[PDB]
Amino acid sequence: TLEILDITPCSFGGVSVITPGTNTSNQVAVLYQGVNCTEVPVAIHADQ
Amino acid sequence: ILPVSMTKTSVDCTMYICGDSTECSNLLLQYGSFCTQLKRALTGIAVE
Repeated sequence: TLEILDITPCSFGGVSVITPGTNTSNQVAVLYQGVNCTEVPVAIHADQ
Repeated sequence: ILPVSMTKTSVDCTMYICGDSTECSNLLLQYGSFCTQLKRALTGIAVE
């Protein structure tokens, strides 16, 4: 059926993780490079 | 006039050579840590 659909990529292989040292603590903070905070669920397909 | 720094560049080896192909990634990890070495080398340049 003739239907134009947009293809938003859902494969973001670049993730930077901030850790204070496993010895110090387990808590970690994640940084995504050059992405909005709304497209993060779509980019990494957090549903799956 | 004296240059002081370059432009930091980071590359995802899996995404660069194996685009949107999981089967390609299945063959890339067979090659070994060749991709990791290139990524680590650019990290030293970036932090420098």
